[PDB]
Amino acid sequence: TKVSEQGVGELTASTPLQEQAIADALDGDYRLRSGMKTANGNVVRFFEVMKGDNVAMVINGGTISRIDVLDSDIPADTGVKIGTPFSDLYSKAFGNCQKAAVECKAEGSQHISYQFSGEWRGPEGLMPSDDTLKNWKVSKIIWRR
Repeated sequence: TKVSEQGVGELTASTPLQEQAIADALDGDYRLRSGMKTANGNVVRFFEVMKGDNVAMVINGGTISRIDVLDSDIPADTGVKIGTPFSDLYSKAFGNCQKAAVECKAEGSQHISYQFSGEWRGPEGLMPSDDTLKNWKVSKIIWRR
């Protein structure tokens, strides 16, 4: 299982946002939980794919339109994984990255982004500088349809 342009394993833009569809798509020893939230003047459903006590993925959609991956065992097919150092991927934040954690588009991808976390430095309403960020690490991989 990897994050790719098409989704996460067999979870894709055509995957219904439904318990049995997701469970059939999933390839691992996961549990599944659900929830609802507010979006665009309505209420939408989401699923949390659970790996033990911890969220491995959040699936949003009523068909899947976003998957946040927190499971360190699922890399991006760009080779990026949870824990990848910022400085492995980017020489600077400018234009690549924005406050989500900081979120950056994967180079050459239309669908994949990485969120980074690390020690915050400076004012809270801006992206931290390049010298702080160099030591940040990937804390989430995000796919969007």
